Amino acid sequence: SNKLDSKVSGNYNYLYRLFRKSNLKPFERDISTEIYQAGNKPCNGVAGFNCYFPLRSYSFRPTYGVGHQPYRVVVLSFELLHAPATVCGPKKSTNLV
Amino acid sequence: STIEEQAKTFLDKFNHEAEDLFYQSSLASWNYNTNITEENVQNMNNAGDKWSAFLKEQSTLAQMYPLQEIQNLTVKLQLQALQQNGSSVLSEDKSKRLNTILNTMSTIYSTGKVCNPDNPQECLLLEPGLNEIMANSLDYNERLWAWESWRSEVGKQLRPLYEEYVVLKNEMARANHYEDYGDYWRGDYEVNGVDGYDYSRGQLIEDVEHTFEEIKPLYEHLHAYVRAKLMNAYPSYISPIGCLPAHLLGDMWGRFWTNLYSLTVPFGQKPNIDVTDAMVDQAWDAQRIFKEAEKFFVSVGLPNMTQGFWENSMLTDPGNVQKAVCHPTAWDLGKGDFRILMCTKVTMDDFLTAHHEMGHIQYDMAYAAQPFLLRNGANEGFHEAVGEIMSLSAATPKHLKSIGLLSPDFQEDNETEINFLLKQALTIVGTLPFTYMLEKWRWMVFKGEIPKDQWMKKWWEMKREIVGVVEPVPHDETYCDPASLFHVSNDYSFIRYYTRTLYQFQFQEALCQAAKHEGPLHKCDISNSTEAGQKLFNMLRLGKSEPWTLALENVVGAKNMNVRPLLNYFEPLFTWLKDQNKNSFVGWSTDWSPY
Ligand SMILES: *[C@@H]1O[C@H](CO)[C@@H](O)[C@H](O)[C@H]1NC(C)=O
Ligand SMILES: *[C@@H]1O[C@H](CO)[C@@H](O)[C@H](O)[C@H]1NC(C)=O
Ligand SMILES: *[C@@H]1O[C@H](CO)[C@@H](O)[C@H](O)[C@H]1NC(C)=O
Ligand SMILES: *[C@@H]1O[C@H](CO)[C@@H](O)[C@H](O)[C@H]1NC(C)=O
Ligand SMILES: *[C@@H]1O[C@H](CO)[C@@H](O)[C@H](O)[C@H]1NC(C)=O
Ligand SMILES: *[C@@H]1O[C@H](CO)[C@@H](O)[C@H](O)[C@H]1NC(C)=O
Repeated sequence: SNKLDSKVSGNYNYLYRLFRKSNLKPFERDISTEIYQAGNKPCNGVAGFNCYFPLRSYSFRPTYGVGHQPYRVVVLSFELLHAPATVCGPKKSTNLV
Repeated sequence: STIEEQAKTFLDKFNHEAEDLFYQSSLASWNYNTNITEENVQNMNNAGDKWSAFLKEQSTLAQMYPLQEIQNLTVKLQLQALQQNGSSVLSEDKSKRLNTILNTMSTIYSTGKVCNPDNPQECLLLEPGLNEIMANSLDYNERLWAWESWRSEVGKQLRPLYEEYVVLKNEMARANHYEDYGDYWRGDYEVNGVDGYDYSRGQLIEDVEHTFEEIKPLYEHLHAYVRAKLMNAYPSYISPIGCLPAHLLGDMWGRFWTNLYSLTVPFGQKPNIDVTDAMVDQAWDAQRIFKEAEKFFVSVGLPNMTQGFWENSMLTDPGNVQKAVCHPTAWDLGKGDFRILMCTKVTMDDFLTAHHEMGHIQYDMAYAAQPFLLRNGANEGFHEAVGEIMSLSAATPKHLKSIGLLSPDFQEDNETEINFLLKQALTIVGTLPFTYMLEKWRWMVFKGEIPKDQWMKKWWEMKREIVGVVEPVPHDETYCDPASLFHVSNDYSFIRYYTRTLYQFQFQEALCQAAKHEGPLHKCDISNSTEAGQKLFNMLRLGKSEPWTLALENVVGAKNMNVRPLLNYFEPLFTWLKDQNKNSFVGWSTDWSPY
């Protein structure tokens, strides 16, 4: 997605969580903006020593390598429950004989 | 919970933040270099100031983390390097004065113009004209005048500067728990906390002395050979028993002796190995020249370069409208971006320069996995050395024949190799006594053993015994001749040139024996040997993560300095030098008989 998600000055609209106190559970979203506690001293809401913002913004640009160019990822999760399966695939139709 | 995990998290914050800031400064520097414009300069200044300020605040934060309880080798390396104060250990006025001293002597040397008297209408600057007045001229008086005039004007205007420069640099090191500023430069090779591979800061001088004691016997025959060669050019100005005049070295300081290749040619009738005419005849543009290098780098085992290099690297001069730096520079911008600034021409040297510069960048992708602060070589000598073997292998006649440049029917006789061997000896062996001598004078004056009124005479006396070059006339303390060098006038370590010489030759034999070569060193073509590149990549992939002593022993098996590889390559020349030095006097005398 270099042609879309990269700007010459830098596309900073995309952020990633650099720090967290624990690993995420499967299919779990963490949008907390609380300052990460890296040291024993309390942060007190101040991003000072041993206290930093957990979210960092990606500086995507069209002049990067293949491994650093932005890549839009669409993840499909499929589930089957007791509820009826209402998501089907297309069915082919043959001419009537 | 402990201090160590705090440093790990703190380093994690630094690594991601620094790479973007480093890239912006590197991108600004890249734009400024390839496009010299007023907005480009201030962009690099603002980015450079932010980068310098970012390093300042990061260093202060890391100084609160003690180094005694850091348990793995990786973390302590980054924190030791990042906690470096630099010039900030002293007060602002002391730091600013040194920086101002650093700034002014850079400007004086860069703008240093010495011209003929009695015609002040125009003067000749050091770079364009003063380079040709000693490298092509055959006039003793013209070379002598240029030698004396430049050091007279520059030395007087740099002597008060060098007085404070040595003292202020000593203040910064001593305030940083270093014996002197020489020990500060020796700290690059320091290895601590690693068993077996441990290296001391002060151990460099004796180890360099150990390898230098074998350089002189080969250099002495070379000194006798050039002096006999110089007899034809200058019959009486150079005594057969005395040393060589300082202004007949072919260069300003005698670092490179390649300017005497025409003067000291052993067989002027025998053609060289140069096939430059082949490139223009077959229309080998610089774009395809780098393709040939890329084809060479994949033959030895190194992976091909990314597509981003092609659309980001300019290998041809932009033209008159756009001003770009023509200096050969490789650019590691970070974040997977690698570029080379090339004003490449259709010449053999540019082909070898390209191979030398891809070796820099090819080294850069090797340590890309390591953290940004550790994204460097183990020591200062590795980075240039790994690119030198690339040029050495690409310069072999077998490599030229493989890619069609040299005709397959070319005769590679012993006559066309000794002159090739001699030219390399002039460039490589010629700088070895000079590099150690000025640096050894440099650490010693940093140590303070040299009296403040006894620099030059001690320096001149060393030139009588080490390099064997006699001075034109004695110089007093009014002039500061040593500061005239480009490197010393910019606070640049010079011993790295000596280390990369041994490293280049140490790497070659280990690389050649891994390639299973049954011939001599000068015929070693490392091409089409992927197993050799993998073993070479072992040190490349380590980078600054592992000590240089450990990295060296990974390839060559010796963690310390090794002089044996150097003698092997010049062995055909070393024996040949003995053949034609029977009439001449091997060695030299400290007497000033010549001039
Ligand atoms: C170089 O700088 C000039 C002046 O700002 C600008 O007009 C030109 O487009 C630049 N060239 C490139 C290739 O960026
Ligand atoms: C030591 O700790 C550092 C912390 O980042 C880690 O990178 C390294 O792999 C560790 N070494 C060992 C042998 O566990
Ligand atoms: C850097 O300077 C600070 C204060 O000037 C000092 O506490 C610290 O020890 C210095 N760093 C080193 C490595 O000595
Ligand atoms: C590099 O080599 C790989 C494997 O041969 C290939 O897939 C890739 O396209 C090459 N890239 C370039 C720029 O030649
Ligand atoms: C090259 O080898 C031949 C054969 O031994 C010898 O006669 C000749 O002198 C040698 N030339 C040089 C320059 O070594
Ligand atoms: C090495 O490989 C290249 C490409 O496969 C080939 O052109 C070259 O001739 C090979 N080298 C030798 C010595 O055969």
